[PDB]
Amino acid sequence: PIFLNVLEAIEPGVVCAGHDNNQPDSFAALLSSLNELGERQLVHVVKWAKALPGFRNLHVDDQMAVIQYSWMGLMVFAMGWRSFTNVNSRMLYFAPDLVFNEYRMHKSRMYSQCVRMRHLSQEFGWLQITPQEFLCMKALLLFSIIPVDGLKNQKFFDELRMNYIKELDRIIACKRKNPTSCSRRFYQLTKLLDSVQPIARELHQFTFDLLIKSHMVSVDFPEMMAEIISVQVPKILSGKVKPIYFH
Ligand SMILES: C[C@](O)(COc1ccc(Cl)c(F)c1)C(=O)Nc1ccc(C#N)c(C(F)(F)F)c1
Repeated sequence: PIFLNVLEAIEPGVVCAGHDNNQPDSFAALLSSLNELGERQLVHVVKWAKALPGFRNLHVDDQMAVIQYSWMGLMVFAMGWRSFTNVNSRMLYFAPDLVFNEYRMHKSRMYSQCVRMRHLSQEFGWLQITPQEFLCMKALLLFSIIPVDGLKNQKFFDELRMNYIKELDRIIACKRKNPTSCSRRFYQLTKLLDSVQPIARELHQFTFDLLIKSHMVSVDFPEMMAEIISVQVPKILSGKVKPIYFH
């Protein structure tokens, strides 16, 4: 199980937001903590991504672009999983020190998105997603959004994405001699992975609007995040960069 050994081995550990939970909730503080948390997780997403099998094959510019585009979705997916395993989807486990109840979902002004992620969290349970299916599905997510104009080395990207799909097939076939059983599972999983995109889109849109009026709501946007939101996110919202759906 070389491939899964690698995925387990590089899976980021716990990342805290540094939020002050002794302070009454507020939009400004919850959002600054979400911004800071997002940035902290990005540090790990980059280290994770670069240690992924075959990733280094991608052109240097493609590696960075793909990480930045996939950044939101990857966080959404892992957060839903953490929410499921830690609190049985009762709340959204953004981080040990940043857990959202409905009140916080409402106060963050990201209520519709949070509810959608809570449903995703429940999906992990309802579909009985295994830790290994999760790990492989997450790696696949990193290769699920590309520019219409194409990457520097599109062929390398396609090969890599195809190999990751092949690994998902193997994890699914492992202990399923019934083809019909494998097919239904692949259907369920690709359906779950597609559901992540629309959620990341609503968060992208929300964050973009927020950045534009950040000075009007007292939100502190970190350096790297502001740059990525103003350079990369606009490409997604305008349709120049699109997610790869299965269905
Ligand atoms: C608003 C924000 O602070 C920043 O989100 C962005 C992150 C990346 C990009 Cl490309 C963006 F446009 C916004 C945020 O959503 N942070 C955030 C931090 C951690 C997690 C986790 N886990 C999440 C997520 F994915 F659950 F929604 C979100």
